[PDB]
Amino acid sequence: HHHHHHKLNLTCPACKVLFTALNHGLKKEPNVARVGSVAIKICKMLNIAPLDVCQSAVHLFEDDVVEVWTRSVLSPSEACGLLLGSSCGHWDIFSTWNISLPSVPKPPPKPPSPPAPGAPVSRVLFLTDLHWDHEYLEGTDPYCADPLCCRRGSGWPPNSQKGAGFWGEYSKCDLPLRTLESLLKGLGPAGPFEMVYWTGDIPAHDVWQQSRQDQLRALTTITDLVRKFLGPVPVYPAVGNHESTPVNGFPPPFIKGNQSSQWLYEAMAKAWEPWLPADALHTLRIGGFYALTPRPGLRLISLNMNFCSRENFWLLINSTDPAGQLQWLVEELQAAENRGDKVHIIGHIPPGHCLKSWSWNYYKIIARYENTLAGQFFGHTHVDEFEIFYDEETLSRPLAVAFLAPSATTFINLNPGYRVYQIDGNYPGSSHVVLDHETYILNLTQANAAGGTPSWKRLYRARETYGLPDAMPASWHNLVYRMRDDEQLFQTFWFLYHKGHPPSEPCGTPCRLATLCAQLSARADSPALCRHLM
Ligand SMILES: *[C@@H]1O[C@H](CO[C@@H]2O[C@@H](C)[C@@H](O)[C@@H](O)[C@@H]2O)[C@@H](O[C@@H]2O[C@H](CO)[C@@H](O[C@@H]3O[C@H](CO[C@H]4O[C@H](CO)[C@@H](O)[C@H](O)[C@@H]4O)[C@@H](O)[C@H](O[C@H]4O[C@H](CO)[C@@H](O)[C@H](O)[C@@H]4O)[C@@H]3O)[C@H](O)[C@H]2NC(C)=O)[C@H](O)[C@H]1NC(C)=O
Ligand SMILES: *[C@@H]1O[C@H](CO[C@@H]2O[C@@H](C)[C@@H](O)[C@@H](O)[C@@H]2O)[C@@H](O[C@@H]2O[C@H](CO)[C@@H](O[C@@H]3O[C@H](CO)[C@@H](O)[C@H](O)[C@@H]3O)[C@H](O)[C@H]2NC(C)=O)[C@H](O)[C@H]1NC(C)=O
Ligand SMILES: *[C@@H]1O[C@H](CO[C@@H]2O[C@@H](C)[C@@H](O)[C@@H](O)[C@@H]2O)[C@@H](O[C@@H]2O[C@H](CO)[C@@H](O)[C@H](O)[C@H]2NC(C)=O)[C@H](O)[C@H]1NC(C)=O
Ligand SMILES: *[C@@H]1O[C@H](CO[C@@H]2O[C@@H](C)[C@@H](O)[C@@H](O)[C@@H]2O)[C@@H](O[C@@H]2O[C@H](CO)[C@@H](O)[C@H](O)[C@H]2NC(C)=O)[C@H](O)[C@H]1NC(C)=O
Ligand SMILES: *[C@@H]1O[C@H](CO)[C@@H](O[C@@H]2O[C@H](CO)[C@@H](O)[C@H](O)[C@H]2NC(C)=O)[C@H](O)[C@H]1NC(C)=O
Ligand SMILES: [Zn+2]
Ligand SMILES: [Zn+2]
Ligand SMILES: [Zn+2]
Repeated sequence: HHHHHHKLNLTCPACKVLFTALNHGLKKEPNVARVGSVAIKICKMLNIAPLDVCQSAVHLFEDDVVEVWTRSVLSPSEACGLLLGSSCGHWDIFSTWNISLPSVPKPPPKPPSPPAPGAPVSRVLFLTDLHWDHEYLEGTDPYCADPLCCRRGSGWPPNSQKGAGFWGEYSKCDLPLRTLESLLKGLGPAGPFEMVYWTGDIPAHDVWQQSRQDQLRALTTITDLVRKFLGPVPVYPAVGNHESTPVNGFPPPFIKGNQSSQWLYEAMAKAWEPWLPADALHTLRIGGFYALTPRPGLRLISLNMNFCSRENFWLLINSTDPAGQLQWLVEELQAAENRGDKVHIIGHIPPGHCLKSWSWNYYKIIARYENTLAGQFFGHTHVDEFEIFYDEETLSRPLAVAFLAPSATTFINLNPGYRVYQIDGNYPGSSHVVLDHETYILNLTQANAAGGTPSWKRLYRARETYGLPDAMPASWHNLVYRMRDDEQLFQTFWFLYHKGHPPSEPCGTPCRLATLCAQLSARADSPALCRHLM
């Protein structure tokens, strides 16, 4: 219904035909091998790390990345839409998207009330980033050329240098199974616990040679070891980013067949059946997230933060609220608000590391349900730190805080560690909020020492060391700016940051202001949050 006397519509289908031809030529197996076998020769041409890795890294990524480009950019409706305009398609890739909040008016912000005298306190264990390395070996080179050392294939160290420790090593290494058994055995004094939050990243960083059997092997092995030492204590876990292979590869639910992540989510639903109820397992299989009620007046929500990860290449195809998760979260929160319940959110990748649009909608959801939210717990960063949320309009009022627990693994150059949270206990009228938290470590210098002992000691208690009236958002907000001025205090945070094993290089003024900026930045791509630091 368009009027012309010079236009040739020969260019619109010529585009569609031509890209449609590419895809058919890329799927051909004899062509895929051509794109792999050349890659080995290219890693020498681009001055890349050991080529032996390249012969493996590019192999696993190829089939999945290609499919994503054919389904995203080289999709006829997508590419031709970029060149010729709305006439021959639409360019949807990484388009901005929003979420709709319910029509329910937002209640006035009510600060939680301090716990009454004689109010019980519950202890919550927090395991994150275990990263079991089946191929960990003692005495092997910790400074190999591969991305991951201390394992079979990294060879032995030269000049009679000191090999890898028996319990781990300060380097780009992961943990042997024994060191995780030691962690779970020494939970006597740190307990008792009412429940455990377990935010994934079970398999090691040997991403280049991870079959699906090795990923399910790590799943059931550790899930069996954890259930063994926690007994009747329920463990509520979340999906990490090393759980699938290839790493970070989590195709949303709309993708079907062998290439979907059904192989993973359905194996989880079997390993985690003793912990999760029926309705929770349903959504677990589909998209790897779920919600449940661990105790009266509290709602637990486990998000699959892979559907926000830059590293998840499958999100090109459609990066709008993958799996409908944010829409589902809003429904869960809003329902809780009506019930008068509070909510705990657990995930792997902190919201500050997500895609800009995803993170901005999460940030606005938190603010809307500030009164309903009682805790946010995440991991991934392998480090002890936090992220403060502010009001969407002015970015001046702290209204929620997310705790990024440090990792059980040594990757990279850290002490093993775990984290126990003290929360307002199980009783009607409880705020369910975090009251304080404790961090335990395994000083490797001691354990690996001759005749050493594997003793898990408490590194510190949160309020005690930082002198905090409470674990509310306003107290961490104050702490950050306190460290902006007090150098000794920051060096304490810096020391605990790395679980008590700081780097050799001192952290100067530009390194400090950057690290504090991270604590205020729960919204990705938002420099205004650090206007007061620099
Ligand atoms: C890219 O993905 C976007 C994300 O949506 C997901 O992506 C696709 C691939 C599917 O996997 C889909 O299941 C995912 O949710 C996508 O934008 C989103 O599109 C969906 C629909 O495709 C919108 O979801 C909701 O649709 C329902 C329809 O009724 C449901 O009920 C029936 C009967 O029980 C069931 O059989 C189904 O579950 C049906 O889905 C709407 O009812 C719902 O309304 C919401 O909003 C109103 C506001 O008036 C609220 O009051 C309600 O409580 C609901 O919360 C949704 O419309 C979804 O809204 C939409 N996203 C946004 C942000 O709007 C996009 O289309 C994809 N793009 C491309 C090019 O493929
Ligand atoms: C320029 O040409 C393209 C290509 O379409 C084809 O090319 C012409 C030379 C003629 O031979 C056409 O008969 C022929 O379709 C046009 O794109 C095409 O648009 C139509 C509708 O806009 C698409 O058809 C739809 O198909 C669905 C599913 O069957 C139906 O439900 C719809 O009712 C509708 O029929 C067609 O798929 C699409 N072609 C491709 C390859 O995607 C384009 O519209 C044309 N330019 C103008 C200005 O008309
Ligand atoms: C996504 O949201 C942005 C901004 O948030 C919305 O708009 C604010 C102005 C305010 O009304 C908030 O409560 C909303 O949640 C949208 O910004 C719109 O931008 C258009 C043009 O881009 C502009 O003309 C309007 O001022 C804004 N609002 C409306 C209703 O159009 C943005 O359009 C939304 N969509 C996307 C894809 O980003
Ligand atoms: C389902 O897929 C797996 C994986 O193989 C394919 O190629 C991988 C490199 C991956 O990137 C995806 O493109 C594909 O799914 C198949 O298992 C592989 O093949 C055998 C299994 O017996 C084994 O030697 C390989 O190591 C497996 N690879 C991995 C990464 O686990 C499996 O056979 C496929 N299922 C069906 C029915 O074909
Ligand atoms: C971890 O253990 C090592 C070894 O026992 C401790 O290192 C000692 O620390 C102080 C100096 O800071 C002195 O006792 C010695 O000079 C250090 N010895 C060595 C070999 O480094 C270390 O302090 C412990 N750290 C923690 C957090 O437990
Ligand atoms: Zn005319
Ligand atoms: Zn990790
Ligand atoms: Zn991670």
